[PDB]
Amino acid sequence: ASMDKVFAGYAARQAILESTETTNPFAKGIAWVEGELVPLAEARIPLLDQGFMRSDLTYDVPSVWDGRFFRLDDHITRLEASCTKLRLRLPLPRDQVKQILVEMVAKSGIRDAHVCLIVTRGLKGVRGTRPEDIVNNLYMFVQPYVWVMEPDMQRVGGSAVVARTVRRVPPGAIDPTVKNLQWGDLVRGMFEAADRGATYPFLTDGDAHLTEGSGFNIVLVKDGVLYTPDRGVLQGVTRKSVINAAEAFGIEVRVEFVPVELAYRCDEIFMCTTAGGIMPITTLDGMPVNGGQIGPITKKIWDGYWAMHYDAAYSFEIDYN
Amino acid sequence: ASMDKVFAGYAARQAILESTETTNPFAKGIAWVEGELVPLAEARIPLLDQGFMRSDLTYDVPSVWDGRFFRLDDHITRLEASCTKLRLRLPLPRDQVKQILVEMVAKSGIRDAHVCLIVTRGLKGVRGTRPEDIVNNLYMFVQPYVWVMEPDMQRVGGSAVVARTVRRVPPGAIDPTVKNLQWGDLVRGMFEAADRGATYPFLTDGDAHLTEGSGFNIVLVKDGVLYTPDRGVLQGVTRKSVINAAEAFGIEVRVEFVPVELAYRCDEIFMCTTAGGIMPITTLDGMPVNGGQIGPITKKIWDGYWAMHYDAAYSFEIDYN
Ligand SMILES: Cc1ncc(COP(=O)(O)O)c(C=O)c1O
Ligand SMILES: Cc1ncc(COP(=O)(O)O)c(C=O)c1O
Repeated sequence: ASMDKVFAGYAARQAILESTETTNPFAKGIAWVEGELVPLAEARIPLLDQGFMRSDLTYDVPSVWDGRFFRLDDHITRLEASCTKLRLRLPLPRDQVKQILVEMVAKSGIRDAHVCLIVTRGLKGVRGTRPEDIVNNLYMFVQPYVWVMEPDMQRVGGSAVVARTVRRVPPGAIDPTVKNLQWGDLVRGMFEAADRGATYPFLTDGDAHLTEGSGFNIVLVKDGVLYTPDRGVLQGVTRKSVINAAEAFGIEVRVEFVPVELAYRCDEIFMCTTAGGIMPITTLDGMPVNGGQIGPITKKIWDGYWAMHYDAAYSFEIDYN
Repeated sequence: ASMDKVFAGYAARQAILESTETTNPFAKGIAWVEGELVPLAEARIPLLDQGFMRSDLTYDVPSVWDGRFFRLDDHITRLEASCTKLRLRLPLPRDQVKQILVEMVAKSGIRDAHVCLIVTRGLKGVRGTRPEDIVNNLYMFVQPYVWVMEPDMQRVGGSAVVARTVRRVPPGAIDPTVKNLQWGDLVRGMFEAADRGATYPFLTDGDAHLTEGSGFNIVLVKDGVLYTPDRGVLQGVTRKSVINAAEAFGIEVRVEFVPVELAYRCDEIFMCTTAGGIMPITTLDGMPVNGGQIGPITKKIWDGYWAMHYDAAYSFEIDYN
């Protein structure tokens, strides 16, 4: 049980960061706009950027934990794959982007962070001018680590519903493997969950199978096997990490079509995402999940995920001086 | 045939406007941000606005022609309806908003313009925040009139394809009656049309029926009757004007499910939108539409639409002094 150790470390680092605020203007976050570094709350973008006027963009969000970047290359590679699918190009060389990110994290002093990169079409749409001519825009920022499930809730588990008033945008309309900020269905899902007295929405494909939630992938546990949707979802880096850990532990993972009915007969449920890690679900549609306690396989995955944050194969330490 | 006089009047007013670009800092557009007026190219918004970070917003675009606002009340009413659907509230009273828009157009000096109003959730998302704490943001701007089809192309008609690599987002994922900037499918359709040697994409509902395109509604003409999709599309104010004109002329309009097959067997096709008006389509999937000339019913609708811009029931004159 690593929860106590992981969360006590975070609480201690948070107190040190809070002490810095009156002396460090970047302690609450730092942004890169047009090559200049500014405090996050002061960052501004042009109103006419097509990332605002058509959400014509992609983004990605690696993280820093205890001063160690977690799987940064995997996130940059995914960002480049998303850009390719949208006919965008990352505006700076990949090695230069990584040094800028490390430099931003060091200036902020933040040890537990989310690091967001956004690539937009730019100030003009393609139809007026030839594509090579158009100029894509890049925005980057570092912020204190964000929780889809707060630490004290991970100790108990959260409540979820299978959404009935909304379903996930299908891949032949918007490709969910392209990480994006067009959250119309996901925001509807969050309002529905609150209306029904629960915290998290699980969205279907509108054809009796599960996809993904408002900012996380979904994993079901049944008879010692993990199940998680293949089509219709982001290929999450936390999900990839869950697969690495399960394979090291000898637990089978099936990435395939997951019927909605399995969610009502399984042994454990958890969500996974970079903004929070491994997040247990213990009631679904108001009913306890197999008794309502956090399950043994969820616990083993939770411990294994956080151990990977100190493994040289998945992380590297930032020099803050 | 009013095309000659409508287009020649626009050309004359445009020549006057462009002559003033070095003396009038607002001749290329004016924006309202946090109560301050600025040139449109200088307008900036906070990077953390949820209208950018989640496209959590709705927008509406009323127009000014020849110094006359067209159907402004209808646009404001639609924007209020979209806000109610998204649980957003317009920040200022409607009468105040109309007064600001008139002041901005008068300051700009622009006779022909598109006026854009955007309402966003705000700096913070609802979760973890007081409902009182949440504060919706308002952005407004006036820009020179935008043409989805330029005047010279309207004289001959444009080229369209029925999209095969993308379909429209369905209403149970994102409600298309809520005017929005989540254009992922619409942008895919624009790239597909260009790849196929055409300009305009017509998107299906992914169930063998037509919806709308990348910024316009779709109207088919067959045996003296107009057909236009009911479900899955924005309820356009130009489409409403088309219906008014058809009824005055004794032409039947059916607002209903429109099978994809009718597009290959109809007598005329046109698109309609506030950014351009009535836009004929004379090539579809590389084939002439019924001989390839602009049809007679399209021509009557074209003339009737522009005549409404001088009818006091649908328009009012702006005081530029
Ligand atoms: C829609 C969606 N699905 C899944 C995820 C989880 O992806 P990752 O583990 O790479 O953060 C996210 C993360 O933000 C997300 O927004
Ligand atoms: C998606 C979409 N459909 C239809 C329309 C036409 O609506 P209106 O005639 O009200 O401008 C627009 C206009 O911008 C649009 O963006």
